[PDB]
Amino acid sequence: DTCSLASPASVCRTKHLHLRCSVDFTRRTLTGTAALTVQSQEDNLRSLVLDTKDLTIEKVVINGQEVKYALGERQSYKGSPMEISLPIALSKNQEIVIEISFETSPKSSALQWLTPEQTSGKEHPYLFSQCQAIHCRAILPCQDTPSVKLTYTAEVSVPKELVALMSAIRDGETPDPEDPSRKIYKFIQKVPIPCYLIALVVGALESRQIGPRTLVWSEKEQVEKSAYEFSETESMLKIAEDLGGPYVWGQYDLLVLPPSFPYGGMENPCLTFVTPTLLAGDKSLSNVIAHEISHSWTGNLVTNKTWDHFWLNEGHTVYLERHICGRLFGEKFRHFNALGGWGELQNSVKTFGETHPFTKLVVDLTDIDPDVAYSSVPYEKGFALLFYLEQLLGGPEIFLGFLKAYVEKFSYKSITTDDWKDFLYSYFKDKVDVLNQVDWNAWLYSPGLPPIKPNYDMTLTNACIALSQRWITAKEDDLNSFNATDLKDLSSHQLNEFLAQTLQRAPLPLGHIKRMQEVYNFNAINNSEIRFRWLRLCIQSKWEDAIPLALKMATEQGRMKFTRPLFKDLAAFDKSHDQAVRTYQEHKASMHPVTAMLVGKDLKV
Ligand SMILES: O[C@@H](c1ccncc1)c1ccc(OCCN2CCCC2)cc1
Ligand SMILES: [Yb+3]
Ligand SMILES: [Zn+2]
Repeated sequence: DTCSLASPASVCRTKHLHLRCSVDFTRRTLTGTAALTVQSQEDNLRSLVLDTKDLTIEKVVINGQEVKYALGERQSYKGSPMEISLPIALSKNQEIVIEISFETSPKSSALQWLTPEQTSGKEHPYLFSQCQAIHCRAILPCQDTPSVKLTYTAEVSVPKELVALMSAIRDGETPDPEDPSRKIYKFIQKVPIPCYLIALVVGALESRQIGPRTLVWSEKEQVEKSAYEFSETESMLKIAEDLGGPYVWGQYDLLVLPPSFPYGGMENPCLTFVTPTLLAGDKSLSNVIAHEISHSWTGNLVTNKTWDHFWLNEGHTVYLERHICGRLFGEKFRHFNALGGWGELQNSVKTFGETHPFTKLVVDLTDIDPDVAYSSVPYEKGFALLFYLEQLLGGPEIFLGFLKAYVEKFSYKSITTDDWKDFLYSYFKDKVDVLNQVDWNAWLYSPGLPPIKPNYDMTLTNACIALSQRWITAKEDDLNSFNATDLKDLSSHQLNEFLAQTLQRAPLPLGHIKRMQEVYNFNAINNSEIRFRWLRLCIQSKWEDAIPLALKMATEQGRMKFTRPLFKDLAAFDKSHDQAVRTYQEHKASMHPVTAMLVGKDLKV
């Protein structure tokens, strides 16, 4: 694992973590002990190395004594390696507990600390983590590689008026014996997980039950809205369980974060984190819930061995997500979404450039920060491979037979693309002549669009294309012919696909865009997906009225899918360039650390 400085799994394995920590909002630090139960995989083992990043190590204790350790030079985004000298050589399979006293930095890339004013309630601060891909090392010392899976337990001391939650089953709460102004919250995760799945939130959280195994959590002011938006959650889990086999994690809770959470969702086990930008009022963005739910099998049970194999997580998850959505809403909607994602894949390839290395399915992340490499490619190129294979190998019933057999086979494991491919050939041994027609080298290792486009039903897409082609080919004397009734029979999804289609040909003339606002009033739409693509189209077609609206969206929430391109677009428009740069600088300190970093790079600031 070229993203990790720890001793590899072939040397030693973390089996368990017991975390005892206290969250200090005054110093913005988390402080305490990580006791790692580590098993040797080698004879005569006398040292091992752990990932850290911006941690302050106080001491390391094994068998009740302090032992020697050293921190190496920082290696950029990877952090500094921590070599621990064991007091007695270990034989193969011997296990020991190593206790590390540490403290985090305020600038931990895994954490965002928010003041009272950056929250809903305006009285309490809030903390949330995000470990994927390699940020767990910025919280505690660990072997920070998805190739190692451990169970864990934790005890978290917090201001007594706040709530701690983790990616684990809640195991109780009591006053802190060391400090009566504090509560300790307790947690257990009995299913082995890669460390990137470790998660913590502390804040003034409330919950409402929305299904037999699902509570939503958020601040008070978001709970009622959230409960309604995600009400299809149980029914999606049932479908996910029919497709993937038993849900093994006990609880499936949802946390809805403050608006700076950088992602649509993060499949932390027992507690999926989501963006508030999902709250569209009508459940239209629930594909993201189905995506997070699918990860309970693809990602969380079968895990990528290293980040070069991320597509394994994402493509199988999009593949299952799209199935859940097609069960709920029909096979033509499955194809509709499948086809739009091919649209998103053309976008990403066009941006990076068709020969760019980040456009490969399997990437080499050796000296690359995974946060810089992250995009739609592993999701959409991964999904396009599986949809192609589905159509090659006999259809969805046949291919879902394989996905379920693949999950069973590799549950509680971390695997490579070769692992996936050997199993695909084993499973379809009677269809190997067909599998040998796939150009594996191109599909897996080459840049750009896949060598083959799957067959997609167009039924629901057609109206979207038709309307978009009318706008694009319209001349000034055609603009009168447009009318609100054009949108009459389009769902929010089709309206969003109309804008995505139109956006692919942007800029349009400014008079067209103005007319579009005149007849359709897209400014009134608060659906974050739609509003996003509409502001993009407006800025790219050089409408100045749209600058304040685009600046406002870019900074009122922080989902990088929306914030990054809105800032990029505003920077590339000469009228808003200076203001874009200025607005970033003014917001930078209060932004998510990873978000700040990428937007900063994006703007060349
Ligand atoms: O493995 C990297 C990659 C591989 C292949 N192509 C591109 C990138 C990668 C980069 C960033 C990640 O960060 C994860 C942040 N997320 C949390 C929820 C959604 C994504 C996770 C993985
Ligand atoms: Yb004309
Ligand atoms: Zn995902």
